[PDB]
Amino acid sequence: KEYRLINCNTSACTQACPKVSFEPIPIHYCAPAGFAILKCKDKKFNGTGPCPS
Amino acid sequence: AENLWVTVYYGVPVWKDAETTLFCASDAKAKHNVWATHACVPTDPNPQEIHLENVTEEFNMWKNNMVEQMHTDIISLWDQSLKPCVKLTPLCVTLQCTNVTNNITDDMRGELKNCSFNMTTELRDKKQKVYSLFYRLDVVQINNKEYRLINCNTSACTQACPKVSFEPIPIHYCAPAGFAILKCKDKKFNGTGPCPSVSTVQCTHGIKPVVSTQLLLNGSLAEEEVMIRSENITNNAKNILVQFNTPVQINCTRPNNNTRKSIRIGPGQAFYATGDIIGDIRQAHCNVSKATWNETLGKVVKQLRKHFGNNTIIRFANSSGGDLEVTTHSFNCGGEFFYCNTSGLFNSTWISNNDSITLPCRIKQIINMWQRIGQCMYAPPIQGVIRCVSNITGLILTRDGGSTNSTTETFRPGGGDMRDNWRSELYKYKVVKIEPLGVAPTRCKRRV
Amino acid sequence: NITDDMRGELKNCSFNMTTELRDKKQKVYSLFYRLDVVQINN
Amino acid sequence: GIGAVFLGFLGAAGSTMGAASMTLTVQARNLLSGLTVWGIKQLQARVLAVERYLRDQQLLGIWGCSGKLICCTNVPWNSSWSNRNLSEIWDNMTWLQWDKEISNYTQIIYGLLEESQNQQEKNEQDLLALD
Amino acid sequence: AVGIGAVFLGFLGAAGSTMGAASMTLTVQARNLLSGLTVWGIKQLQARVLAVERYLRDQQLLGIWGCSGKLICCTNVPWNSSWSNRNLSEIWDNMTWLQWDKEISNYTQIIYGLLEESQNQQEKNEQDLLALD
Amino acid sequence: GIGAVFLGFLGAAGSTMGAASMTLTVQARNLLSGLTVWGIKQLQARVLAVERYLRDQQLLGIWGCSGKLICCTNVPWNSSWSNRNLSEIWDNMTWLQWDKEISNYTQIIYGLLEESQNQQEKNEQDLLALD
Ligand SMILES: *[C@@H]1O[C@H](CO)[C@@H](O[C@@H]2O[C@H](CO)[C@@H](O[C@@H]3O[C@H](CO)[C@@H](O)[C@H](O[C@H]4O[C@H](CO)[C@@H](O)[C@H](O)[C@@H]4O[C@H]4O[C@H](CO)[C@@H](O)[C@H](O)[C@@H]4O)[C@@H]3O)[C@H](O)[C@H]2NC(C)=O)[C@H](O)[C@H]1NC(C)=O
Ligand SMILES: *[C@@H]1O[C@H](CO)[C@@H](O[C@@H]2O[C@H](CO)[C@@H](O)[C@H](O)[C@H]2NC(C)=O)[C@H](O)[C@H]1NC(C)=O
Ligand SMILES: *[C@@H]1O[C@H](CO)[C@@H](O[C@@H]2O[C@H](CO)[C@@H](O)[C@H](O)[C@H]2NC(C)=O)[C@H](O)[C@H]1NC(C)=O
Ligand SMILES: *[C@@H]1O[C@H](CO)[C@@H](O[C@@H]2O[C@H](CO)[C@@H](O)[C@H](O)[C@H]2NC(C)=O)[C@H](O)[C@H]1NC(C)=O
Ligand SMILES: *[C@@H]1O[C@H](CO)[C@@H](O[C@@H]2O[C@H](CO)[C@@H](O)[C@H](O)[C@H]2NC(C)=O)[C@H](O)[C@H]1NC(C)=O
Ligand SMILES: *[C@@H]1O[C@H](CO)[C@@H](O[C@@H]2O[C@H](CO)[C@@H](O)[C@H](O)[C@H]2NC(C)=O)[C@H](O)[C@H]1NC(C)=O
Ligand SMILES: *[C@@H]1O[C@H](CO)[C@@H](O[C@@H]2O[C@H](CO)[C@@H](O)[C@H](O)[C@H]2NC(C)=O)[C@H](O)[C@H]1NC(C)=O
Ligand SMILES: *[C@@H]1O[C@H](CO)[C@@H](O[C@@H]2O[C@H](CO)[C@@H](O)[C@H](O)[C@H]2NC(C)=O)[C@H](O)[C@H]1NC(C)=O
Ligand SMILES: *[C@@H]1O[C@H](CO)[C@@H](O[C@@H]2O[C@H](CO)[C@@H](O)[C@H](O)[C@H]2NC(C)=O)[C@H](O)[C@H]1NC(C)=O
Ligand SMILES: *[C@@H]1O[C@H](CO)[C@@H](O[C@@H]2O[C@H](CO)[C@@H](O)[C@H](O)[C@H]2NC(C)=O)[C@H](O)[C@H]1NC(C)=O
Ligand SMILES: *[C@@H]1O[C@H](CO)[C@@H](O[C@@H]2O[C@H](CO)[C@@H](O)[C@H](O)[C@H]2NC(C)=O)[C@H](O)[C@H]1NC(C)=O
Ligand SMILES: *[C@@H]1O[C@H](CO)[C@@H](O[C@@H]2O[C@H](CO)[C@@H](O)[C@H](O)[C@H]2NC(C)=O)[C@H](O)[C@H]1NC(C)=O
Ligand SMILES: *[C@@H]1O[C@H](CO)[C@@H](O[C@@H]2O[C@H](CO)[C@@H](O)[C@H](O)[C@H]2NC(C)=O)[C@H](O)[C@H]1NC(C)=O
Ligand SMILES: *[C@@H]1O[C@H](CO)[C@@H](O[C@@H]2O[C@H](CO)[C@@H](O)[C@H](O)[C@H]2NC(C)=O)[C@H](O)[C@H]1NC(C)=O
Ligand SMILES: *[C@@H]1O[C@H](CO)[C@@H](O[C@@H]2O[C@H](CO)[C@@H](O)[C@H](O)[C@H]2NC(C)=O)[C@H](O)[C@H]1NC(C)=O
Ligand SMILES: *[C@@H]1O[C@H](CO)[C@@H](O[C@@H]2O[C@H](CO)[C@@H](O)[C@H](O)[C@H]2NC(C)=O)[C@H](O)[C@H]1NC(C)=O
Ligand SMILES: *[C@@H]1O[C@H](CO)[C@@H](O)[C@H](O)[C@H]1NC(C)=O
Ligand SMILES: *[C@@H]1O[C@H](CO)[C@@H](O)[C@H](O)[C@H]1NC(C)=O
Ligand SMILES: *[C@@H]1O[C@H](CO)[C@@H](O)[C@H](O)[C@H]1NC(C)=O
Ligand SMILES: *[C@@H]1O[C@H](CO)[C@@H](O)[C@H](O)[C@H]1NC(C)=O
Ligand SMILES: *[C@@H]1O[C@H](CO)[C@@H](O)[C@H](O)[C@H]1NC(C)=O
Ligand SMILES: *[C@@H]1O[C@H](CO)[C@@H](O)[C@H](O)[C@H]1NC(C)=O
Ligand SMILES: *[C@@H]1O[C@H](CO)[C@@H](O)[C@H](O)[C@H]1NC(C)=O
Repeated sequence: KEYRLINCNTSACTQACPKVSFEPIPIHYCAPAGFAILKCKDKKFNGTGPCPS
Repeated sequence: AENLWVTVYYGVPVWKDAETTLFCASDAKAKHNVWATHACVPTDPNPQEIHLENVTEEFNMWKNNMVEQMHTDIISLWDQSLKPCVKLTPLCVTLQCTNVTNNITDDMRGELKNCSFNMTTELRDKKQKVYSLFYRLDVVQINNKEYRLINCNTSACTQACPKVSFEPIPIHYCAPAGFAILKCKDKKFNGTGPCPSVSTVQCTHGIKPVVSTQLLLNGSLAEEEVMIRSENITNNAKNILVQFNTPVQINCTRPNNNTRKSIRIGPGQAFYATGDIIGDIRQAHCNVSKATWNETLGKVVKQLRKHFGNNTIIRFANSSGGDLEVTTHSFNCGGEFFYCNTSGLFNSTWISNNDSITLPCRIKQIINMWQRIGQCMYAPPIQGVIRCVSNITGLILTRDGGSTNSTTETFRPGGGDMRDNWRSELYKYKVVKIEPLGVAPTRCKRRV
Repeated sequence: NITDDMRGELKNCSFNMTTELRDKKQKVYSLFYRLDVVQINN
Repeated sequence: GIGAVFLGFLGAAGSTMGAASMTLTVQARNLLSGLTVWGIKQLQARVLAVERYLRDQQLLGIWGCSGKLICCTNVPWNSSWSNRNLSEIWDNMTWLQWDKEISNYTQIIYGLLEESQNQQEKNEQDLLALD
Repeated sequence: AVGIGAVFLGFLGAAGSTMGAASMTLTVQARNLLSGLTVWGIKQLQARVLAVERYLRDQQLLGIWGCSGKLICCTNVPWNSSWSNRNLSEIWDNMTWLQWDKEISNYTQIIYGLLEESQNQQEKNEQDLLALD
Repeated sequence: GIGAVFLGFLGAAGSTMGAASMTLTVQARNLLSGLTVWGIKQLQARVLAVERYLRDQQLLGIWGCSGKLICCTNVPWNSSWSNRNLSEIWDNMTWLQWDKEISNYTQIIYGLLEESQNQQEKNEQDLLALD
């Protein structure tokens, strides 16, 4: 019963640092001065077309 | 009435010689490249060039900082491209090499070695007995017989990524806002002295970073006549740069039908070894038409007699000596690095009063670019036959110090510094720094 | 030729070390101060 | 009349100071817009351009010439700086030639301009106090 | 400009309002055009450089037009009817700045050059006038 | 002054506000001039200098004091901010001492200046539209 790691013929895996946490922390994407982010407040927006609000 | 006052003018057309960090621009029409082009700003499809009437500017082709900056940028791009590629540390192992004698011509006898060695497998506890074909220039006998790679006592070669192309792509060196690039439009400019016809541009023309030693390939041609440019023509220790008005076509090929072997030397790491050549083995060579070469050499001699007397005998001899990188016309023919023996090109004597020239070339795979030590690169073999056609745009000649009433001048090819390749292109450009603020006397006085 | 105050300070250490070739090893020796080496447990 | 053959960046660099003074906006408008190895050079170039433009603008501002192409000052011209006539400066000289002349005296002129502007501001403040 | 009886003033607040109404809220937009190794640090540096560049791009244009330090600046450049033939009421009461930008976009560069030339001419004329004292 | 022993950056930091007000240009002219992480850190420092200068200039502009070293305003002085006499401010204390005193009331004054400039701009616009 001879085995090998799945990745041995594609790449060498980098062990994740145990201290580092994978928990998703919220990220707010901010635009620089002179740029603005427009938010579509329409409650029935389907992702495309004009946004009245 | 006679009292003058200081008046401040903003935007006056004044400039000063300056050195800045020029950035690159590339044509949109132009998968990855050594000279990273996806990171270059797209060029303006309709470049703007302003003719500076009445302006006479002093250019210095030899103290131009756009050349050293280009050299540094080229080296940095080379290193960046090589950073993610495979490091051939395991390849430094004893090789049991035997001659290749299967359908070899007499000229290519002993030039290729058939080497077998133990190489690391994807598993750290298993080894594979593989074999590869190595050029004699790449292997050194340890002392059928035991060999080792040339670089094994200097550094570990970094294999060039097979998907990264070495083909030179034009690079436009743009200047930051507040700086300008002045172009010398004079057609008889000799690199130094005032240029009576000057225009300002924001980016230079597409300059291909072609790397060659003795012959300038794929460069820009002179508009009227062959131009001989040297920092000090009298001095024999300073190289002479020759620019042809018409190109000389050179056909270079590696006839061998090479086969590429992918040897997996580790997890996700592959060593691309030469397999077996399908067919006969014949030398690599370059062809230049005898008639065209003789015409260009005659033009070069005619233009050289201007600086070296009207009756002095001009004779061309081959390179004096040194390593293969300076005594041969080195270039890169689409992945493969050639080293051609330009002894038939420079062999003649010119008095005051159909066929082809075949240059026998040698190929190498361990390349020490930029004359650096401890940093070698392994060029993977290119499958199939190789053939490229280029134009000999210029030459880099050197003169011998013949004293004792020497009525003859001997010029021989010389490469070495790669800056001279860039200098042949960035000779009409200089960076200046704009000074929009000016003060002059006027009868005007401020109102209180 | 050591003084009584330098007894045991310097250790004459012999070991196998890698060569320029991945498949060849060389037996070399070096002098290491006692503050640099730790006994594993002549 | 307004019949320029063509106006371009530094196009008047060879013209006389008087003629080149009618194309100030041509140069003034190209002073702001004419990681990978190429990615850092571009950022440095952008920052450098901004710095140079702001240096020039600050020098203009502390002289009282803010937002002006041709600004007149209260600093009398010293014959030591240049003894040439007005006619032979604005009709027989280019700004490039002039710059190479008033270069050993540029800092003196800048200091005089700053001092004069400060004195003007103080005097204006004093006068407004009376009102 | 001082918002007497304004429901609320905010950045781009009068984006859907008419040009006449939106012209009284310029201060609202003007004051927000400058204020508002790791992967994030590089992005923040690039954002700061972009903000400075964009602010100075408009500030330079204002400076070379003689409108430095002004939100509404009258000029000496007559309005060419070819650029837009709409009545004054048809512009300042039945149109928004967003709509206007889409109409005179083709003629923006022509106007800018005219403004620069007019400012240069004004500066030269002022110099000549002051030289007579 | 008209004749000064020496003018240097922050040289008048110890002089009274009246005397230190004649050397504003000295400080104003030094507020702007002075691959790896070192390059990035240098770039951050230079960008920070540019941003601070631009913020100061914008603050001056929104108060109507664009391109002026000394600018008079329409905002009256509230004695709550400071009850000191005019002579005892401009001839008996330094700018550093003054700043420490009105530090609390600085933002109030800035807001008042901005709103006053807004009122002045409205008055200008209304008068212009009247004609
Ligand atoms: C001076 O300039 C001239 C022309 O400007 C140069 O001559 C050109 O040289 C280039 C490169 O040598 C050459 O382009 C190659 O042409 C080959 C024949 O058409 C192509 O087969 C080759 O494509 C392969 O290599 C590319 C390298 O990036 C790969 O991107 C490409 O995908 C191809 O590789 C794939 O396909 C092959 C074959 O199927 C396969 O074996 C591979 O494994 C891979 O899957 C290049 O396109 C031009 O054709 C030449 N032009 C002319 C007119 O001759 C000359 O080199 C310059 N001189 C100097 C010194 O720089
Ligand atoms: C790495 O190894 C895995 C497993 O040996 C390969 O995956 C198999 O590839 C074969 C190719 O013929 C297929 O028939 C199997 O169905 C695959 N199985 C699984 C579980 O993937 C993989 O292709 C190898 N990768 C490389 C690059 O060699
Ligand atoms: C280089 O040498 C290898 C052997 O080391 C040759 O490959 C062998 O050739 C023989 C005879 O043709 C075969 O029987 C073997 O099966 C081949 N493989 C091995 C692993 O031995 C190879 O042909 C030689 N190449 C050249 C150009 O001479
Ligand atoms: C095999 O390769 C060796 C190593 O390159 C060469 O041996 C030389 O052969 C030439 C011709 O006689 C002579 O210079 C010497 O006898 C050998 N020694 C060298 C070059 O140092 C040759 O290419 C081949 N020789 C044989 C016997 O196969
Ligand atoms: C590659 O490895 C093989 C075996 O690992 C080597 O063959 C050994 O050579 C030594 C030389 O004295 C012998 O003592 C062993 O008995 C051999 N072992 C075998 C054949 O299994 C070989 O020398 C190595 N080098 C190569 C192939 O170039
Ligand atoms: C690496 O090895 C090569 C070849 O063995 C060395 O090159 C030789 O160096 C000696 C120095 O004693 C010279 O006498 C020879 O003429 C050289 N021959 C060739 C073909 O280069 C090289 O010096 C070695 N490099 C290092 C750093 O040890
Ligand atoms: C160009 O090179 C020549 C020769 O090297 C220089 O002339 C030499 O100048 C040195 C300096 O005094 C003298 O010692 C030599 O005797 C001169 N030789 C000849 C043949 O004239 C010349 O100065 C160089 N030109 C420049 C501009 O540096
Ligand atoms: C370079 O020139 C040589 C000589 O003309 C070419 O070699 C000839 O090739 C033809 C076929 O194309 C043969 O019929 C001749 O016998 C060859 N002559 C010799 C002396 O070998 C060669 O093909 C040319 N190569 C390039 C790349 O131009
Ligand atoms: C170099 O050799 C390869 C391998 O034989 C040749 O590629 C083959 O060419 C034949 C010609 O009809 C095709 O049928 C095969 O499909 C090709 N691929 C193989 C065999 O894998 C190639 O043509 C040769 N190039 C030359 C001689 O210039
Ligand atoms: C270099 O190669 C080119 C082709 O790549 C040669 O040009 C061909 O020359 C032959 C022989 O006269 C003509 O029949 C062809 O029509 C030519 N084709 C093209 C596209 O030019 C050229 O002659 C070669 N030059 C040298 C010096 O070898
Ligand atoms: C340059 O050309 C000469 C003659 O055409 C070649 O011949 C050698 O010249 C050297 C003198 O530098 C002599 O020491 C040798 O005895 C000559 N013969 C040989 C076989 O080398 C010379 O090799 C050529 N050199 C280069 C670098 O091309
Ligand atoms: C470059 O080529 C020339 C000839 O084309 C070589 O000179 C010949 O060298 C061989 C031995 O290498 C001698 O037998 C000939 O007598 C030489 N002929 C002439 C005319 O010199 C020269 O050696 C080559 N350069 C190298 C190999 O570096
Ligand atoms: C350099 O040029 C000379 C003169 O043309 C060549 O010498 C002649 O070469 C031909 C070609 O085989 C011979 O038939 C003559 O006998 C040679 N005459 C001599 C040596 O006096 C010489 O071969 C050339 N060297 C190169 C091309 O390396
Ligand atoms: C090398 O020289 C040839 C010949 O001068 C150049 O080919 C010319 O290319 C231009 C534009 O591509 C055409 O308008 C000409 O008609 C071509 N000339 C001929 C004779 O066909 C070629 O562009 C030059 N550069 C390279 C890289 O080969
Ligand atoms: C040889 O070196 C060892 C290591 O320092 C010493 O031997 C003893 O080591 C222990 C552990 O540090 C000490 O407590 C003893 O004092 C050391 N001496 C003796 C006599 O045990 C000592 O320097 C040398 N001992 C020899 C040569 O026997
Ligand atoms: C270095 O390596 C050698 C050989 O690999 C070691 O010597 C061997 O040691 C083992 C037991 O450790 C013995 O069974 C062998 O007979 C020894 N062989 C030889 C040739 O000595 C040695 O112990 C290693 N360490 C050092 C410091 O040399
Ligand atoms: C280049 O031309 C200048 C004159 O413009 C001359 O002084 C100089 O010597 C020339 N350099 C050469 C021929 O190498
Ligand atoms: C080139 O021209 C020279 C001078 O006429 C001549 O000596 C030489 O033989 C020519 N080259 C040839 C014919 O290959
Ligand atoms: C050199 O010879 C050429 C031959 O055309 C001639 O035009 C030129 O004047 C001569 N130069 C001299 C003699 O200095
Ligand atoms: C300017 O100063 C330099 C250095 O002191 C001197 O060489 C030059 O002659 C001076 N020129 C003028 C015009 O003052
Ligand atoms: C603006 O120019 C474009 C391109 O010529 C044209 O298609 C468009 O209709 C023009 N719009 C106006 C309002 O002139
Ligand atoms: C001054 O400010 C205080 C609050 O600190 C306020 O109560 C008072 O009314 C203000 N007086 C004037 C004249 O502004
Ligand atoms: C400013 O406020 C602090 C408390 O926030 C107070 O301690 C200090 O005395 C005040 N300074 C004055 C009123 O000058």
